[PDB]
Amino acid sequence: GVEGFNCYFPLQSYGFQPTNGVGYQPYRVVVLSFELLHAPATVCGPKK
Amino acid sequence: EFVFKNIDGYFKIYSKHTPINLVRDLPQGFSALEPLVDLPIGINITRFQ
Repeated sequence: GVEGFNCYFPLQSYGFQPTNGVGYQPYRVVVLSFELLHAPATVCGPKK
Repeated sequence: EFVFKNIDGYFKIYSKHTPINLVRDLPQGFSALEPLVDLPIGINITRFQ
């Protein structure tokens, strides 16, 4: 459990600051996983 | 009153509320039961309580 010559911590802490430039910013990612079972569809916009 | 039906992958549960006053048995009257909820759920319920 101690970092050595061939051992390092897998969980590098994120160094998010308000001013860090493009690329190092925190990026909120939402993955919506939709399933299409033979039951009717429930969540979407109304029909026009 | 409840009617538990399951036809064609659809669970139909009707509702009826009645003020009742009879002593022992089912009354001599008529009542339809109106749908409150329809549920398109395929379940093979085997026990209840």
